[PDB]
Amino acid sequence: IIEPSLKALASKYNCDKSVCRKCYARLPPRATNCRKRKCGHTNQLRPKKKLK
Amino acid sequence: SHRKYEAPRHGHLGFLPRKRAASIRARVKAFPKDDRSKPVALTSFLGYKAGMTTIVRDLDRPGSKFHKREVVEAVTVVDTPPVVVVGVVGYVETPRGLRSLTTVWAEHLSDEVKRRFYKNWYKSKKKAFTKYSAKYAQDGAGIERELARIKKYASVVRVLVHTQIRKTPLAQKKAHLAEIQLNGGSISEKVDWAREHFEKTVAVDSVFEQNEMIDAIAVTKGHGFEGVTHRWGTKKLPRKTHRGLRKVACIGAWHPAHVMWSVARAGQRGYHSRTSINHKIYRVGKGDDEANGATSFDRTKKTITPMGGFVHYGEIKNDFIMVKGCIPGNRKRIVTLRKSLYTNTSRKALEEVSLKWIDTASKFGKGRFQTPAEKHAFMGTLKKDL
Amino acid sequence: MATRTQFENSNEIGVFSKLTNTYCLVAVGGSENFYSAFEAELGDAIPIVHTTIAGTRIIGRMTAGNRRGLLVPTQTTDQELQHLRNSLPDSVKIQRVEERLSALGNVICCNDYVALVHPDIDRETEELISDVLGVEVFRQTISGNILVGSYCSLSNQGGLVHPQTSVQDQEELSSLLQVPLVAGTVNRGSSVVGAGMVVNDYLAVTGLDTTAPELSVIESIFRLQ
Amino acid sequence: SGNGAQGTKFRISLGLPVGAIMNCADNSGARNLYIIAVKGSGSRLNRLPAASLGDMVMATVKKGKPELRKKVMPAIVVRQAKSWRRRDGVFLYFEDNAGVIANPKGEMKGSAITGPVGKECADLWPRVASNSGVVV
RNA sequence: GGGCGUGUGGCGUAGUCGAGCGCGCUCCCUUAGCAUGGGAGAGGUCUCCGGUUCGAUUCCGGACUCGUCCGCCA
RNA sequence: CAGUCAAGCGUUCAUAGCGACAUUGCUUUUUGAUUCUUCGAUGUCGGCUCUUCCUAUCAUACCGAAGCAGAAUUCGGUAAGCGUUGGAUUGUUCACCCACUAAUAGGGAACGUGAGCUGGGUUUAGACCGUCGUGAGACAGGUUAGUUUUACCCUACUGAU
RNA sequence: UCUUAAGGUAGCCAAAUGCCUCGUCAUCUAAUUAGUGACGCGCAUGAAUGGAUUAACGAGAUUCCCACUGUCCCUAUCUAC
Ligand SMILES: [Mg+2]
Ligand SMILES: [Mg+2]
Ligand SMILES: [Mg+2]
Ligand SMILES: [Mg+2]
Ligand SMILES: [Zn+2]
Repeated sequence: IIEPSLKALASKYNCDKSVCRKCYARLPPRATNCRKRKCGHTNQLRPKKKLK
Repeated sequence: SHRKYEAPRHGHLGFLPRKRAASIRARVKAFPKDDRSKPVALTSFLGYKAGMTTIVRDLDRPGSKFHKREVVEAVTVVDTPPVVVVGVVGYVETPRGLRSLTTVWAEHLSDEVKRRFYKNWYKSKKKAFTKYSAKYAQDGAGIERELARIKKYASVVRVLVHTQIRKTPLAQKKAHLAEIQLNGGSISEKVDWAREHFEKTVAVDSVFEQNEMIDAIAVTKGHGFEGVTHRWGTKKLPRKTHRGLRKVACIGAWHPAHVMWSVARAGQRGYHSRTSINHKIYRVGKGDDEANGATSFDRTKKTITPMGGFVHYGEIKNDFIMVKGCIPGNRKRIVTLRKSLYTNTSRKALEEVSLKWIDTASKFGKGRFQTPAEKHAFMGTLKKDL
Repeated sequence: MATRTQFENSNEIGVFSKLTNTYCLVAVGGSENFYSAFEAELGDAIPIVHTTIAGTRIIGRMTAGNRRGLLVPTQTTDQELQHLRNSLPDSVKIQRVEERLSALGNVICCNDYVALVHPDIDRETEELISDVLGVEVFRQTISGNILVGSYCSLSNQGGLVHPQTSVQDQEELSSLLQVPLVAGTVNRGSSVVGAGMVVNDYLAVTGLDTTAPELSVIESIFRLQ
Repeated sequence: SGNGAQGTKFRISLGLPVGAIMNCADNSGARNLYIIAVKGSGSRLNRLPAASLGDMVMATVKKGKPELRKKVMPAIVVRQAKSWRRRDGVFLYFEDNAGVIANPKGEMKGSAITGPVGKECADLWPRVASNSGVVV
């Protein structure tokens, strides 16, 4: 156990992201398009897979 | 089609072309980086390779299985008489690189250094630097204007030095002359050091000291024209091979329709200039001293010269550098010993080394004895001894 | 205690260490836990010497030790001999042995009073053992095992022998040594018990894989409680 | 060697390539060991994997007891007979090639070793040093 | 390597989605032999595993196994 | 060899990993198709040896994702800098086992490489068997024996004036 | 019973003769498309087209073992021309 607030603060940077389906890039959670050129700024995004 | 089995490339492409060196004295392509805080000192030295021997020392490596245990190692000996400073030169820096602008010589030049400026010394009027010494013996007029010119300009100061070949058992009589960089103080302090040290000798312990990692620059031993099997280490062809088997079978494909530069071929082997780095100094010996070969544990008064002398070289009556391992070049060759270009910690470059015993048996055979007193004590009296 | 210890992963402590009543010897290339076991259990009363015998980390199989004396092979250097002479107390005698079998821990199984040796040792070496150690000597094999030092662990209180040993050999050796002997295993069933562990009057040190019934057999036969 | 090594080993001059037959020094009933592999050996075109003293090899019993023949088992080289240099610079060699049988963890299948063993092998394998009579 | 088919009791073999016979032998009776015959026996995870069905040997998918057929160069 | 779509699988959950029914491509290490060049001749198998190149990356470097707790593993990115083995059988390429290893990745260079080798195979003339044929003879059916020529020229390359 | 007269007998075999085929089992080896011993619905064995066996012999073809070695690991050196 870390602490509940400290787990929230660490998960803000480590777990509450989104993943581009084409190029696996770690993206902002409210993003609409990937920031990478190689996937062509696609809008195929998924949430980052949580535990539990 | 593709090669059926992978294998590493034979030989090193960075040591190309494998041609004869331009001179018998290898060039120092780089000097240690200067900083203007240390006192004025040379960056390198010249000596003559004499030969190899063994030592026994107690190894100090905290963690090795041979910690605090005796090991026997091969060292090589470089005979180093004190070098004579004749001349300095300054280099300005241009957008096309470094460029010398003046050279100021010493006044009295010895015969062994002024033999370098001749191909037929025995039939000559010996007129060399005569009008230059006539430029000297005024008060200062044609001299410190060039010296103040080197002070005003010339971001790099190098000193022209020459060996004392007559102090060695070599039969050459013609000294070797070289430029050695100074790496201390300002430009004015460098040229003041050079001006004070004109016509003077510099000893090897003024530049080197024990447990120092240095570089050896020398031209390797020559071997003439050599086939590809020993020149490059390629695999010998099988026994039933028509038209010979010390060859390379395929020297290239159909396309590109040329022999490539990367294909191993026959030619000159050896006599290339090489720079070998990271050699530790074990002993800076003094020639004005008996018991050079003695240590604190052996303590028998014997010089570093073996029984019967060094094979093909002779005696070590001058100062010497005992350095660990093998250096390029054969015996009787000029070799330039250079300070390290970087600071190496490594827990091996910082090891303090104290020798226990130095081998002085004969290298002209299976020598049994270190000293003639020991040989006489073991064998008793002979017929020739009455 | 039979103390669980490893030599950097090795569960054979008798190979890398030699323990007597008066002194202890440990290899120079040892871990902090391995040194800390002997330092904590032995205390400051008994000297622990970090030593190398004949340039080898193995010291228990190279040397045979007693409270009165220590025996070292011929290949032991003068620096190691002088270091042992300085580090050891004045009571013990250190003497080089010039003998072909040359691995004295394997050859000799000994305690304070009585010793078992390899049958084929030389008579000068037997007299040297009887002189330096002050110990009466028998030439015997443990059920056909000539390496009595490797295949027996011996102390004053009792002894552990090889597991595959004939019972008749057990009472014969017990009557010959005047101590009770138990056939047993050490280090999860390893046969080499003397190489497996070291023991003295109040301490036994064994490998970590030595199981609880084996450790109980050790403390029972050596009376360490 | 590899897994069951107790420490490292300095380079010993390799004397036993693949196909070498050495004597079987222990009392396991095997007479000779035939080397088919060396643990930890590198890869070079046409180069035979060779063994030195103290190395662990893969071997088959060519001559011996039938329950030991016709299978591969690990072995440890204890006598080399090709001269090698130590760091104190003596060149030494035995008069025969000899090894013992072991598991992959290194403990001996047999119980006693006949003849000498090398100290570079006895330091590296403790079970060999345990069952060894004389260590040189 | 691929294609195509295949698989049932201890053995052989029949089955439309609603596991049976023979043989071997389990027993008993039968008999002047050159020893038979009669009556009741047991026996399957339908190759296996899923799905559909209400239930699949029976339908289907996958895997396994065996039999076939066709295949390299100069 | 790679896309796109997403019915399904994946306990639950299209897309962690997958993915039917479709459909768009790339490649020229497959095999065909064609017949352009060469029949006053470009030496047609495989192996050995040796250099270089490609990346559609097996390992090593640094990373992103997971049905990533650790350990082990899988998917993907920049990456060809660096390496990619020893053997039994077979003339083999291929294959299949034994074993080591960080790993035992795929390919090109006139299906690289015979005035570099070898000649086991194929592919002359001798000979045997089986099948076919009345026969002479035939058989990508099997077997055994069977001459591997020349550089001193130009260029290229390696060294030397 | 046909075909066409008679239908392969004694022996032998994945044989120099077996496509499938690197047939199946055993043995030989760490591993064997090789060898040997068996098996036989044998594409397409077989009896003076001679069948089977066979001591001795063979610059015949093939497999294994001992000895031996630069064939090889992995190359080095010397002499003459
Ligand atoms: Mg090729
Ligand atoms: Mg390749
Ligand atoms: Mg000599
Ligand atoms: Mg090869
Ligand atoms: Zn993206």
